[PDB]
Amino acid sequence: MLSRKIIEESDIYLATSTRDPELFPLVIDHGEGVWIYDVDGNKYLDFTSGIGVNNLGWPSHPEVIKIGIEQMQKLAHAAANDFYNIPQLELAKKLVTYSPGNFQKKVFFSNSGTEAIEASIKVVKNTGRKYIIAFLGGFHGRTFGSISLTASKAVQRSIVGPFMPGVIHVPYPNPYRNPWHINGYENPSELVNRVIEFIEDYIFVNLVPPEEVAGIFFEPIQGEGGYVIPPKNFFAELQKLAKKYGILLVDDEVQMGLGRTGKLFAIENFNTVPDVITLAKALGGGIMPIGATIFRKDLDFKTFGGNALACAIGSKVIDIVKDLLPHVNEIGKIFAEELQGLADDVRGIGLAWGLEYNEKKVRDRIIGESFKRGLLLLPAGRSAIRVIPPLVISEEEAKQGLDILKKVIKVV
Amino acid sequence: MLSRKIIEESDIYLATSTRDPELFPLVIDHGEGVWIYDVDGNKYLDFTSGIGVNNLGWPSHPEVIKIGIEQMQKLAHAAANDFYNIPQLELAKKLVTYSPGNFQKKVFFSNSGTEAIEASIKVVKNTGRKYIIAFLGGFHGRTFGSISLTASKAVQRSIVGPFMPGVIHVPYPNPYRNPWHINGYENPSELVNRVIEFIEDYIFVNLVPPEEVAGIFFEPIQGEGGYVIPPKNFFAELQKLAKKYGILLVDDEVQMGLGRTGKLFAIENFNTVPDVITLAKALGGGIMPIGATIFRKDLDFKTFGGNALACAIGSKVIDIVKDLLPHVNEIGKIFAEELQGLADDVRGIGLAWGLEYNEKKVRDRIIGESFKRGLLLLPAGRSAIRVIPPLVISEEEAKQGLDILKKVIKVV
Amino acid sequence: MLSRKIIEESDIYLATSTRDPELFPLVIDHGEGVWIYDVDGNKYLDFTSGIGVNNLGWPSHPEVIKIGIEQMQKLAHAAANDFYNIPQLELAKKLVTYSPGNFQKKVFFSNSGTEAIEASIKVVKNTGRKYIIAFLGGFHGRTFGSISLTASKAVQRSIVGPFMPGVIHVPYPNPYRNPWHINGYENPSELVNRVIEFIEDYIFVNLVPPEEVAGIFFEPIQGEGGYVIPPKNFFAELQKLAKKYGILLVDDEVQMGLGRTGKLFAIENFNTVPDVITLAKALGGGIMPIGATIFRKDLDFKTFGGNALACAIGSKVIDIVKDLLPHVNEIGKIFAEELQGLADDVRGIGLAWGLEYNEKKVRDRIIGESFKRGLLLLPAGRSAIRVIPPLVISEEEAKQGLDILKKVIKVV
Amino acid sequence: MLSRKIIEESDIYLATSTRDPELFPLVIDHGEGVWIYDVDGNKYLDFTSGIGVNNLGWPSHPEVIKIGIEQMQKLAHAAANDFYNIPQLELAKKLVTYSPGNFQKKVFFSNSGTEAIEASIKVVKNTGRKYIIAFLGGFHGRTFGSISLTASKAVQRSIVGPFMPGVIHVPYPNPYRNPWHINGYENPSELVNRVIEFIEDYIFVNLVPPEEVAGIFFEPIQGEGGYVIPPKNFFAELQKLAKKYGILLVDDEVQMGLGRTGKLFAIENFNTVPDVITLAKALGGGIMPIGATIFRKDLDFKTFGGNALACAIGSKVIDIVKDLLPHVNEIGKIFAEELQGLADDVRGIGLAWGLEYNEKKVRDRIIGESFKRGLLLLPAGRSAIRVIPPLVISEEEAKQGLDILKKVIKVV
Ligand SMILES: *Cc1c(COP(=O)(O)O)cnc(C)c1O
Ligand SMILES: *Cc1c(COP(=O)(O)O)cnc(C)c1O
Ligand SMILES: *Cc1c(COP(=O)(O)O)cnc(C)c1O
Ligand SMILES: *Cc1c(COP(=O)(O)O)cnc(C)c1O
Repeated sequence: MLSRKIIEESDIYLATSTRDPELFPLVIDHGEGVWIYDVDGNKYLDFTSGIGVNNLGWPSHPEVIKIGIEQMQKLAHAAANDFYNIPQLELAKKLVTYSPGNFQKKVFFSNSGTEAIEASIKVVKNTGRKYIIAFLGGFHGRTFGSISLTASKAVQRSIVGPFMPGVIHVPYPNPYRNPWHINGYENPSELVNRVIEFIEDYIFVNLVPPEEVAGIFFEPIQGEGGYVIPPKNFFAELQKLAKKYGILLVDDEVQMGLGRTGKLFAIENFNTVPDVITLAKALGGGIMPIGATIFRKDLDFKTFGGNALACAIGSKVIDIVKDLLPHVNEIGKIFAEELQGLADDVRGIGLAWGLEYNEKKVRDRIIGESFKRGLLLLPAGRSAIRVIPPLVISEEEAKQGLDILKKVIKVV
Repeated sequence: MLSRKIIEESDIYLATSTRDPELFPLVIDHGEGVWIYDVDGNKYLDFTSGIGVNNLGWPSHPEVIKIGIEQMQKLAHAAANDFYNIPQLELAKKLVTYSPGNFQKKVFFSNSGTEAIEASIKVVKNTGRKYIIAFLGGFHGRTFGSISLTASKAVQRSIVGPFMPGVIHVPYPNPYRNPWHINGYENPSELVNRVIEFIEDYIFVNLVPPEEVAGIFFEPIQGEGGYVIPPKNFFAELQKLAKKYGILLVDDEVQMGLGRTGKLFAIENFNTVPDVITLAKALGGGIMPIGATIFRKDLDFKTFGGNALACAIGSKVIDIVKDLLPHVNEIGKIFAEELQGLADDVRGIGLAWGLEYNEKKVRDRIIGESFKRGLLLLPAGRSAIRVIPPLVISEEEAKQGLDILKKVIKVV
Repeated sequence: MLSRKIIEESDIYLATSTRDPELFPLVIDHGEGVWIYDVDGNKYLDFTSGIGVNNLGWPSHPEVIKIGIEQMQKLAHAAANDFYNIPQLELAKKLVTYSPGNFQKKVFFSNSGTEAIEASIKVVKNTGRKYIIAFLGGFHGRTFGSISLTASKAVQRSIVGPFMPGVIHVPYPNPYRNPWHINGYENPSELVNRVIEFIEDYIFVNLVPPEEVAGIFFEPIQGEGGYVIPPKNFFAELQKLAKKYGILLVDDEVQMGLGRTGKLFAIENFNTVPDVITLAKALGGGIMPIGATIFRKDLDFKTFGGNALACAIGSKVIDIVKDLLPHVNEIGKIFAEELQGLADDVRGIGLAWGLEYNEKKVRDRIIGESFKRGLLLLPAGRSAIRVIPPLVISEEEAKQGLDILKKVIKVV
Repeated sequence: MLSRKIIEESDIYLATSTRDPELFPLVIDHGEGVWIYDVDGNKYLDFTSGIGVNNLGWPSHPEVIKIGIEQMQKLAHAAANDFYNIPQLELAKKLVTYSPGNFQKKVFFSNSGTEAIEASIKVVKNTGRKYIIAFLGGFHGRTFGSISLTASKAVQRSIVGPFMPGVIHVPYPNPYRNPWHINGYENPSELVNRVIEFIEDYIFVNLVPPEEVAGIFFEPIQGEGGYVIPPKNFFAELQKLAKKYGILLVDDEVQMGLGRTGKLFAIENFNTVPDVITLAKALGGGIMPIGATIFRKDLDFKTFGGNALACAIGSKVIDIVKDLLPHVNEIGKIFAEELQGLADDVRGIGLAWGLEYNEKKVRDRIIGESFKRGLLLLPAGRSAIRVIPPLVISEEEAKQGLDILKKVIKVV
């Protein structure tokens, strides 16, 4: 029972950071593929992917580990961009070239998704405009700038506010639950129109001149919000509104990017080209933190190290993800078929799935009982569960996990 | 001439980020010890230490690389603290135990120095107080919260402001150049008194109730500001003022900590125990980014991964630094002796040295000509140079660098 | 043609301040009762009441003028509250005693409605809470604090923002036009529920902890917004939500108070007792500016003159208004009967009437042609007209104005 | 003893608003010339002028009262500028014509000094610049925008902050007490240089780009700060700095303007032409509140009433003040001669005098004992007394007051 002792001692020295309700503690020793092992030898099937960090497995993909060990002994990661280096150049080229839009783009590297978002804030404000529009339910980070854009759980913004002024939050086109009580699955256009109208006919009329809005920040699919997928043409309509006033569109792909939805960039599913994109988590292959902010060249700006290790890893990650897309979409069909009817709302694309329950207590029990069966799941939104297995998962491993989930749901 | 081509192509894809004046470009291939090698085979002696990131050499210390390669294959770095793990527990124990003060402390891990500072802002505001005092010339990071505390170069805060309200900046006790034109070396007490008076008799009288000031942020020695060392009893006096009103003291050791000044924590040189401390850069051994925010337990608060790789590395870093302190102070005497009279102001402690020139152009030339001789140096403040060789540097390597610097200064 | 010359010369020396579209210029010489006379001898029937300032006629009521001339020669108006004086005491007593709620209250005097609102902001924040909720379409003043709460026309908040942080705007229960496209006249409960739900299930869930919301600011009937009257039980429901979290209710009666709606305080029509109330405009009888902020005694706080002239006038105003209420409601029935079917939406209570047209151009023409007939009207909202004759208007004078309005509407 | 009863009852209904220490209560019935009479028949010689409001006597000047009674019966004061009217045109002409600078200017009317300052904030920000510099010890109003610029007593900014971001406060050139401990009377140039240096070499270097500073706000002589008169060439040097970066100079004359210092505009004593000027208090003749914001025409911008009563009064006030300047400067010599040696620092110009005592308790006693002798005085700064008799005071009345003050100072 090494775990209990480690947990107790750790709780003494570490700052408090738990969910509500809090999940069962896990003292991990190591990982392999889609499996995690605690210090007591217990095995766990991972359906969390570390929320993106481990899209390619644990501790990472074999080819990525190989790259890391080699590069680390040459030039590591100073989280700085001063030192020109081949790895940095190669990853930059891939990120600008494979991202949506065939216009010239540039990339700014950072150490995390929140830093990538902080950089995006600077980019959109470089225009001279002062206001930013974001969405209720959205999550973009915890640093002061990023948390000003975040609006997931009120408690997360407690005590230390107020936050950055000039940020306005509006309803997201959540097809299952929204302020208009519209069924976004049956009437997608109606929901999209109400959301666009709220911005254009109210926010832009009563509160802020649209010409002073620097940009609109959004997740192509809300992660922390509960894996909420908006109507297919929502971003096309949002862009129409934005273009009308010269407002920039910032696509936060920190959690949905790099293969999660079966596309290199989740926004591709919505056939929309954003002005700025943020990446992180999976970009580092599960080995290390690295963030990236891709943006139209015409928006460019005006430490002492070289981030070679992180970039070398990211470069390999991009190649593996691209090679895996067909597999991701194939395995995704299994989740689509097997998850049907397992929740009050079952929504997903690629390997990005969400299960929402009208009963929060039921949601908590499903996660709790699943953990007791050796299946790792994470909550999302108010009463949903995110089902996000590593992109490298096999059909066989997927069914092992789904069988456990189905059995748990049947008894809870 | 592989370098030129890499530089050109990289400038096309990467966001603009250069100094003023901009330093000579460097396309690094790999490093070993205190030496750096570019893609064209050119060798460089490093007197920058990556501003802390590479305190233990390039790409890092052999023992740290060993730890990294091993741990990376077990459980890497998710930049999250959810996953309990032995490495995390061990580093946490070292950071709370070896930091100043024998009272109970806790530690919150992050991915960088700016994130560590963002966390410290939340910690001091958890009290309910709204104002923060920082120092002119100080540098604490670039994210929205941290940059609100930063006041190094005005251009760095251009375009995208205003910033976080409630932050007040006051003069730092810079012994060489200050608003009072006091020679802080001859009259340290006078300078300290003027600085304390400015806060207590003006800021606290005219602008903000001291009882509403959450904390005072400071660097024990200003880094970006030009390696400005304040009078020895400055922090003792600052703490007296703070205790009087229940104001917290936040010691930013991101650049001066972990051995740079011959002490594990630079504040030790000032015999003062802070309430909160931030660490980063060197903590990750030059292999990866990791930040830490240490604070009194009574200030504690109320993702899904395990930062084992970064913590395992940090744990080893702490042991190596502690073992190296005697060496650092010994080599420091060489710099103290050899740097005398080489600038209009020569100031330093341990291996933290600053050379300030009344003539900025002269400062720029010294750095430029040194680069042409194969010696890497970084500017600081308005017209100073920071001389910060890796802590693992030998007497022989130190003299090679000092000989070059002396020769350059003599001809410029 | 003295007018044209005065207008031209005045436009040279005065700062630009015009509506869009701009109304016809008026160079007033004097007034009497409900009639205004320009410098060229042209007579105008006033249906604007100076938006409250002249509720009792022009230049004011005879009894008020008498009081003013007498008091002015004793102790005038220093816009200060330092000097104790009988007039101040008497008005204070009337304001605390006749305002809703039988609990102990206090009053803070100021010089305008925007200053009264600025004072209310301080009052609600004295609690220690940092957030404020206000309504889209609302208007509370133009000074920095008040304009942060205002959200009438975006252009009014242009250029000089961002504004006070921590202010969140939500939809008002406008029965004619709202984000839900609900007909608030046919389904009032549905609209009220959607508005309350937006705050409780979205704002309080995603954005801000309700326990940190200092207060909710609202107009009992939106003035600048277009004389928008919410469902009768809206404030009762709003108060239920507020009480649940200890949030204060601030009732801005600067435009709707003092008899306009047939009640001393417009909120009386909604059977709700607020925590704070702001008054201005009519309070000064049309003779001078004076604002008042009435609030529960338990919220009290912790220059060198005496506002006797303004208070003496206000005291008389209160008595005249109370005596006139029966008359106001009687004349109101005439407007109710005669205005029916004259606009796409006809809404009103007492002598507070609004006429909204789906066609903005039609709205502008009605106001313009009316001015050419000698009837003064003001626009409101996006395409509405406010019809607010002085409370002292006779049935005969009312019909003269209504006949003109009807004829204009019939030809436009 | 009618007073005591009025005070008790008034304290029950009125919001708390007292000084620290609090002055003796005064229940004023009426006034005449420079004399005030309470409800119990007690007579008081006024050396406060209501801090400007009553520069022309109590309740006001006979000629002003005449104008007021007449105009009030024609068109009063709606605190609005919509209604063109002769009085408004005439006052506007006088304010633009007689203010410093022969370039084209415009004027925006408001209801108070704080509103005039709020308007000035909008004017300087209309440029697009976001930062504002103000001075420690300064006072510009209590509304949210104005209080953000104010920095007199910290307690005044307690509880309800933080305030408007982008406002930076720097030391004022106070010749008696400043952060540099410079004797500004013996070494004025030294003090001016230190103040200019603080802004140019520190604020503009470390904190904010000067090109982003909209304006510098200042009082030509700090009022609440203690009637602090800066060196004669301070504003000339301040303007040189401002012109260098296109920064605007805002001169707040709300307390020092309109004859107080022997000049129509106090800045005239410093031979400097500002870009924006604010006026209030005395402008209304002691009869009513009216504010004015005068500014260069090239800075112009892009309710329903006519402020005729207030403007008619202001127009007369301007003529009387201009006629009285010779008298003010003459009587001023008496105060200069008679006040010498009566305090630790005696400073003044025209009829604007300040007496500072190193002993605060002594300062409080002088004011208290003076009140007991029937002489009204107000405190200022930390331990000073402002001596500001009405501009209409006779030599005989001045000596009566000075004799009392001298006797009190001799026994305290
Ligand atoms: C997780 C997440 C972030 C935060 O990324 P970090 O590396 O933890 O700072 C930002 N945006 C989105 C959409 C996320 O899911
Ligand atoms: C470099 C530095 C920071 C920034 O650390 P990052 O890891 O680059 O975010 C913060 N504070 C100080 C004192 C620094 O020197
Ligand atoms: C007009 C108005 C104000 C502004 O009053 P002022 O005296 O012009 O400052 C504030 N609130 C409401 C509801 C108003 O109608
Ligand atoms: C008194 C004063 C103000 C405030 O004027 P109000 O009419 O009370 O708002 C502003 N500035 C200065 C310099 C003052 O002395």
